[PDB]
Amino acid sequence: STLYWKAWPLLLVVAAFNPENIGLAAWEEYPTLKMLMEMVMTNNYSYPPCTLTDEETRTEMLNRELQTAQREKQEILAFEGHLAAASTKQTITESSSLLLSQLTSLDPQGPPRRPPPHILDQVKSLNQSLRLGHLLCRSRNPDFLLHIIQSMPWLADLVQSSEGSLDVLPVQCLCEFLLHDAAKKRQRQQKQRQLLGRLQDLLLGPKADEQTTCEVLDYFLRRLGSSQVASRVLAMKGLSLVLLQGYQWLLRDLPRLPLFDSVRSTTALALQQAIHMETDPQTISAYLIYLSQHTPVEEQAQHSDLALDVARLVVERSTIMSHLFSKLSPSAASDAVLSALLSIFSRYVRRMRQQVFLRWSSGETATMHILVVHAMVILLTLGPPRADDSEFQALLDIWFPEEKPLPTAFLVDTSEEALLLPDWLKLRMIRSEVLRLVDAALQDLEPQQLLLFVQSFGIPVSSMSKLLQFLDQAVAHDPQTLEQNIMDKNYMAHLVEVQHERQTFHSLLTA
Amino acid sequence: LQFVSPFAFEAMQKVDVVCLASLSDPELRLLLPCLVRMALCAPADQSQSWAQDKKLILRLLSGVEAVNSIVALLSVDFHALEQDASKEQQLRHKLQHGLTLEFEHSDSPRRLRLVLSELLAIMNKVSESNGEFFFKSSELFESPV
Repeated sequence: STLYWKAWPLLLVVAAFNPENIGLAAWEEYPTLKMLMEMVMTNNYSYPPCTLTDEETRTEMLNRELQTAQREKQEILAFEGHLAAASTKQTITESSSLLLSQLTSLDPQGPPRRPPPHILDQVKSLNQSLRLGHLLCRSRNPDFLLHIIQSMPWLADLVQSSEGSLDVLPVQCLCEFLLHDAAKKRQRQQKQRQLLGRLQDLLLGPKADEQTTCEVLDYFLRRLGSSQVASRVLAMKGLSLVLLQGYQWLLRDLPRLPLFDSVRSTTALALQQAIHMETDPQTISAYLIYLSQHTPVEEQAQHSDLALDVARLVVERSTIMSHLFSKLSPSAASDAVLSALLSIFSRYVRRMRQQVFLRWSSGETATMHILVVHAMVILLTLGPPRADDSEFQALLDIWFPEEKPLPTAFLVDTSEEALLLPDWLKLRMIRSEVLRLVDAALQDLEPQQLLLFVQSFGIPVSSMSKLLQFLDQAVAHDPQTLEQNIMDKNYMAHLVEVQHERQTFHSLLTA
Repeated sequence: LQFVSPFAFEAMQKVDVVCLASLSDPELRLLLPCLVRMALCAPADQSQSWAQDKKLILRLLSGVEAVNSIVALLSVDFHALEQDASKEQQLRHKLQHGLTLEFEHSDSPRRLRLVLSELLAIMNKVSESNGEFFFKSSELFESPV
């Protein structure tokens, strides 16, 4: 074990000084040495590696190392038992094994092994004394830093240990050092200005070609899709530096690109991913405005995926939606975002009419997704924008038509009718101020659902009056089952009185 | 950020229901969980004056869906959560998504478990820090939304 763990740093230094053949061979063949120069270039000496942020791969490789250590322990115990039976005729146990602490399995190309803490200490001392990450940064070929790039703190300290590699001929590395940068400070500012001018030439200038433009903007989009909020902020900061007044770079400067559509397809896909993963309401608003103005409508698959992604934004991020459309501060930006979403979904609905299969009362037949349908109906609850009302009225007549029944639902696989309006959605309908949505909720209600809807809050007084009327109707229809479903008569009685100051059902509760 | 006003705090401390009615929307939004705990939970006092106080608490509790959120949070099973917390504490003595994303997407019991784990980890970190001040960063607690 001691020879193995002390043998790793010598081969590490040799591979670091000769990365073309020995360094590549260590990168490809030996996972332990591969991890080792990864540690010395990251300056973050941790098992599992900081480069691999994937938790399931971390746990899988940790379990692999644990199984390898257990198998090594069993093999060492068996071999020591054989040697003891040959020499001293003694039984070898776990507490009486010297070869367990003196020996290890010789599998350098197999599974990675846990480095000892003192081994990590001397590796980090060697890295600090000899700047091996700086040597790899000077090493243009092979660029294992760019291989790992294909993560911000180890990048930052690696660059700070390698000030002299500020350019690095790959344009992905140029933008990587740009996101790092986003006497010595003045020199760094001047070199950042030169790199910004170079990238402005590479994106908007006469030398702006498709390959480098796609590489630059795809690197920005993938570091936007990176889960770290600091990474998202740095990526949007770099995008604004190269290019909602804080998002006018995306809304206005970005459409002025020479290669705008050819990058805009990938931009639309990656901003759909960033709508899935994003948290900032204003950045989400900018994303929605940009997609409403710039999504390719031509592809059916892309348009359906866009509608499904906006549906996931509406449903799964209802808290962020509430912050966007808080009734305390009705903003023109929120009005424009609501109009944009209504326009997007209205174009989508026109595309079908021109997973669950829904058929219209007019005879139109298409297969949408119930989450998308809930997204349109939640927009219907969000209500009419102050600017445009035609799209709102058209969608309202599409899903909730006047004096004619709703478009009915069926399953795609089994063709069975499905509940298009769940109980929570009907609760949203009742708490909404639209009379058509309120009445559409009011039809087909169970008495228990009526009880739950009365118990829930946030609902207007007129909807309380209608719910009271429907509860009185349920009393007149079946009082016994409703009384059986009633749990705390005094509690719902006080609730009915409180809504009264906010009759037959109250009399039933008192009886 | 908006801090709790002294008028709101003295109204809460003096439990004056007319004062709580006089307070406006955002401070009541801040003071929701205790008030809804008052209005829903089994009252220790059974006096009729407290009954009118409770119905006025309902009167002011009109208009909030975070009430239903707290209803679900109370519906989570606290005994199982407590014993799991105790076992995790004993283990500590002996997620691809971010924490905010897991808090959002995961349901109320997972939300309680994750905030409990973060609080217990910070408490253990302080107890092992022994008065040495550090900084602990959590995106859930640093996300202003």
